[PDB]
Amino acid sequence: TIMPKDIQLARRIRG
Amino acid sequence: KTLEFAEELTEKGSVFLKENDFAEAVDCFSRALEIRVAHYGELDAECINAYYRYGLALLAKAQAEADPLGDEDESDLDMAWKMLDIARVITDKQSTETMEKVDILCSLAEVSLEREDIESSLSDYKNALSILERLVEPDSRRTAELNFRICICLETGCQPKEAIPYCQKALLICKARMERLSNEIKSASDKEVEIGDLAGLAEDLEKKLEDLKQQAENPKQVLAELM
Repeated sequence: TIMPKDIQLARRIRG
Repeated sequence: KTLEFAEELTEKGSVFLKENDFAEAVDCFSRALEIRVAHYGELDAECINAYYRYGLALLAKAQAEADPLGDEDESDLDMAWKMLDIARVITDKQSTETMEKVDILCSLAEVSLEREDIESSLSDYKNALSILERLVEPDSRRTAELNFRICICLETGCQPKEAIPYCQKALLICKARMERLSNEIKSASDKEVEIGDLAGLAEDLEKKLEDLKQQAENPKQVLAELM
């Protein structure tokens, strides 16, 4: 499993 | 049966997908794909998009019909894998690699994550990143994002030592893009807003990097090297 904060950070990095 | 009717099915499938009508979206994209394959052939370049849309809809469906606490879901995941992997294999016969291939590979990585297959997702992301490093600028945000996704796949797969350089690369990309925008300012408002955005992202990445270095120091992680 991947932490939801890490999913959100990936999307924010992408923008 | 006609290509125009497949086009109508594709537009309606897109609408259904946006409206979270996943079952009807998958039905539309299934039919559009079948028409396109009957016209152009099962492994023809003209079908890539239709395979991709179908795979994406299937992934969406499998995600929405799963309950984390505990089959249509596993069958839809397996079919999403199949359709995206056909899109990939067809793409592989083209001379130039494009962003559509990057995206197909990222969609395959996400399927693999839902199947709890970290190795496959790792290979998919690494492939996508190596294409991206040819398509876009070295400080592209998409390149930073793929570095980060690789490092978190490696972390969740008990390889924090290996995740470290990917996280470091993502962080350095964010800071390089900051410095480049800063020099360009030397729309100005838009660039300065992005500089602040990237500074926040860099700090989050630096925290992740601290946690990764700590995890790599765990006795079981580090003993082999110490020995």
